[PDB]
Amino acid sequence: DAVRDPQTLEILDITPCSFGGVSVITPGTNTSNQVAVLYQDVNCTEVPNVFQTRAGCLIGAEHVNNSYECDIPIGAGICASYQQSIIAYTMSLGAENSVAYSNNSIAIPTNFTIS
Amino acid sequence: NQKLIANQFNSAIGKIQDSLSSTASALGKLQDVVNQNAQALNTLVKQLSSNFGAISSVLNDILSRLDPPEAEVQIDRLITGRLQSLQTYVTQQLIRAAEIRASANLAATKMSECVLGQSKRVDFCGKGYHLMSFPQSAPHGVVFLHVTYVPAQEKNFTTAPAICHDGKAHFPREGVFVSNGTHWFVTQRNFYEPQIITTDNTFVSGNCDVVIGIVNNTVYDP
Amino acid sequence: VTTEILPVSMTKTSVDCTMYICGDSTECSNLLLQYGSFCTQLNRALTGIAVEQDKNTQEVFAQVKQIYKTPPIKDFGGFNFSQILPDPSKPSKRSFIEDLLFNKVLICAQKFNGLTVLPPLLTDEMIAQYTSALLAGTITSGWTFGAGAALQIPFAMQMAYRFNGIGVTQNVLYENQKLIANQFNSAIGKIQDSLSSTASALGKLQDVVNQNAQALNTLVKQLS
Amino acid sequence: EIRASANLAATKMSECVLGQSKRVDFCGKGYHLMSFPQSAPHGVVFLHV
Ligand SMILES: *[C@@H]1O[C@H](CO)[C@@H](O[C@@H]2O[C@H](CO)[C@@H](O)[C@H](O)[C@H]2NC(C)=O)[C@H](O)[C@H]1NC(C)=O
Ligand SMILES: *[C@@H]1O[C@H](CO)[C@@H](O[C@@H]2O[C@H](CO)[C@@H](O)[C@H](O)[C@H]2NC(C)=O)[C@H](O)[C@H]1NC(C)=O
Ligand SMILES: *[C@@H]1O[C@H](CO)[C@@H](O[C@@H]2O[C@H](CO)[C@@H](O)[C@H](O)[C@H]2NC(C)=O)[C@H](O)[C@H]1NC(C)=O
Ligand SMILES: *[C@@H]1O[C@H](CO)[C@@H](O[C@@H]2O[C@H](CO)[C@@H](O)[C@H](O)[C@H]2NC(C)=O)[C@H](O)[C@H]1NC(C)=O
Ligand SMILES: *[C@@H]1O[C@H](CO)[C@@H](O[C@@H]2O[C@H](CO)[C@@H](O)[C@H](O)[C@H]2NC(C)=O)[C@H](O)[C@H]1NC(C)=O
Ligand SMILES: *[C@@H]1O[C@H](CO)[C@@H](O)[C@H](O)[C@H]1NC(C)=O
Ligand SMILES: *[C@@H]1O[C@H](CO)[C@@H](O)[C@H](O)[C@H]1NC(C)=O
Ligand SMILES: *[C@@H]1O[C@H](CO)[C@@H](O)[C@H](O)[C@H]1NC(C)=O
Ligand SMILES: *[C@@H]1O[C@H](CO)[C@@H](O)[C@H](O)[C@H]1NC(C)=O
Ligand SMILES: *[C@@H]1O[C@H](CO)[C@@H](O)[C@H](O)[C@H]1NC(C)=O
Ligand SMILES: *[C@@H]1O[C@H](CO)[C@@H](O)[C@H](O)[C@H]1NC(C)=O
Repeated sequence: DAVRDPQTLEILDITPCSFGGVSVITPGTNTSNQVAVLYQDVNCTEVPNVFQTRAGCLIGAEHVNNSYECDIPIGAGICASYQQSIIAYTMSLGAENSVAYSNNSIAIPTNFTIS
Repeated sequence: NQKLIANQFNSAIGKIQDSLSSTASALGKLQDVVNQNAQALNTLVKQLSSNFGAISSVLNDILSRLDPPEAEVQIDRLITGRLQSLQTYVTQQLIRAAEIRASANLAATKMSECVLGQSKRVDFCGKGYHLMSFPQSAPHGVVFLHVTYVPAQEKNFTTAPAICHDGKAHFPREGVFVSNGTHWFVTQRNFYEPQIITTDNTFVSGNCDVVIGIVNNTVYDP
Repeated sequence: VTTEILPVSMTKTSVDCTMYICGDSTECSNLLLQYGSFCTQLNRALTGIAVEQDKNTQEVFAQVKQIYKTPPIKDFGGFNFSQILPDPSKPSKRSFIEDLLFNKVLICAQKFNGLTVLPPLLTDEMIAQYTSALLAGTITSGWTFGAGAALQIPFAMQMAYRFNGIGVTQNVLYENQKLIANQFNSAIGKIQDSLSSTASALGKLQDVVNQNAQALNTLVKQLS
Repeated sequence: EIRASANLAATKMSECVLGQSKRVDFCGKGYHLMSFPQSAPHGVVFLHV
């Protein structure tokens, strides 16, 4: 991981050239032939709608501020879906619900369903 | 509600019928098992086309060209590779079989506890309060139709842990105390059904100076 | 209060078979093709594991449909939850106890051989949100949130149901409500101190980490 | 092994957190009242009351 140069006695560090897996994000071909590509654990400055995330550099997916239920997982909280074009978003964990708690209030079902 | 319950049940069964007829992916858990084993066999068979360093993947071709002193060397390369490929297959099947065994044990447990009984284990026999279940046969598997009771329409009520009648603290025997804003009733917890509070549906223990949140009301004694 | 610790997931490693065996070598890579699909099925086996680890996490924590929240006024009949509920003063909305667990429980050298690590689908912040929702539900609706819509119920009444469940009448709770709240609050404090003090308390999770670290170090050293 | 542990953890979440268990020594030692999940590195911690 390091070498002393033979002409000038300089110490150099050696790192591998950037590499990583390449994953293709796609809706099925029944819907679209449009794809997005994830360069896993790679910087967006090393690879050559470019979104840098923890999982890697995601290219071809439009990043939006709207969360949705998870469709195609990317990793690190990011999912992608086809909605048309491919988009990337932080997945929602579900709708929020503040429970109307008080020391003297009880909810009681008045009906039921059979599921 | 017997007529309603029968209708809700019959409707829910019809929904299963349509869901299964429509959604191809519904049985993905069983199809995945089939696919994993199919891939394992296709991989095993395709390995027979590998040379593994030999002059040929075909044993007959090695033997048609070479005499034993040379053929054995080429054959040893195929044996090593084919034996290794077969060992890999078997190991994967033993691990995969263990997963299926665990699933089968779970299925057997559900059969006993969900079909041959009524479970009090939450989310074990479906999502909701388990009533009953019905097994159905499936390719290399079992499908359970879990019938559950689920609370529906909503209403808020005022409550209290106890009622102060004669200075004594009255607690509900089976349900909870509720109020509609003017009158107090006792009702079963999972279904609103208010009843007049009487000495027959409450019990008495201690006095009103200990219970936090106790309210004043009348307990009737027919 | 008893602490039970269980592994849920494993680090999602990914090993590139060709890179590992024949890193940056065309001559080696071609020889490796004589072994057929061995690399394809090894890459597949590890991929299957990685997928499973996200599934394991999802099945344990995503059991709640909605993200429930507690009210601004935490009046739970004398029962204190500040140790197990989130404290938003910091970027990660974890509880005090969770911070202790997290604080208690090389990668370049490994990575350089085609050994990458994939991030979990659910980040620590999302796991914390799920546990907060499960906890908020447990506290404000008891078990009803697990069988449908969450009912609201006073915490003391919820406890009364739980006492009935164990064969103890309701008045025992109410008559001793102050004592019970104190015993509970004290027991929680004991957990806080036990975790702060005993390093080995989370050995079950650390052991999983250690086994996987050894497996990778062994794999990498074999290249020598 | 991890899958088995995760399945156990998922079972406990449902039966110990989203309910009250009558299974002895399943949700702690004693008569189970309730439990609270806590997040942990690659795992879950249950506080069983
Ligand atoms: C409880 O809910 C059920 C539906 O799940 C109600 O039944 C429906 O009532 C409407 C009229 O408002 C009818 O048009 C539907 O056809 C009924 N459905 C079924 C399956 O019968 C029922 O009336 C509700 N009960 C109470 C007391 O509110
Ligand atoms: C609380 O419930 C009681 C009992 O049903 C209600 O009192 C009745 O009100 C009806 C009119 O809707 C009268 O015809 C009955 O004679 C009343 N019964 C009694 C015993 O007084 C009461 O109105 C409800 N309160 C609220 C706020 O809804
Ligand atoms: C419930 O009713 C009792 C009386 O039956 C109330 O008792 C009074 O409490 C006040 C405050 O300490 C005293 O000044 C009165 O002298 C008490 N009255 C009697 C007859 O002893 C009690 O406060 C009521 N509780 C609620 C919540 O309304
Ligand atoms: C709930 O418990 C927390 C501690 O877990 C209480 O906060 C502490 O209060 C004491 C004073 O009595 C301070 O010295 C500590 O530094 C506080 N600790 C923290 C983390 O803030 C809190 O007051 C209790 N809540 C209620 C309603 O009693
Ligand atoms: C039941 O046991 C509890 C302790 O677990 C008793 O509470 C303690 O009482 C002593 C006095 O003898 C106090 O000094 C302690 O501070 C109390 N501890 C707590 C947590 O409150 C309680 O008195 C006993 N009850 C009965 C009926 O014997
Ligand atoms: C040749 O190598 C020696 C190493 O001691 C170094 O001092 C010298 O400067 C080098 N000469 C050139 C032209 O690089
Ligand atoms: C897939 O394409 C076929 C046409 O070849 C169509 O009939 C079917 O409904 C499509 N399914 C989906 C989910 O798009
Ligand atoms: C990519 O490089 C930039 C510098 O141009 C740096 O600031 C950023 O943090 C790097 N991102 C990753 C994932 O390495
Ligand atoms: C999300 O909103 C912020 C402003 O709060 C903005 O700066 C950011 O660019 C937006 N991101 C996307 C993907 O729209
Ligand atoms: C109960 O009251 C709260 C307000 O505190 C309200 O938001 C909620 O919708 C009410 N629920 C029902 C069933 O009325
Ligand atoms: C119930 O909560 C209210 C605040 O919302 C408080 O004023 C009241 O005293 C509490 N009741 C009891 C019995 O503690």
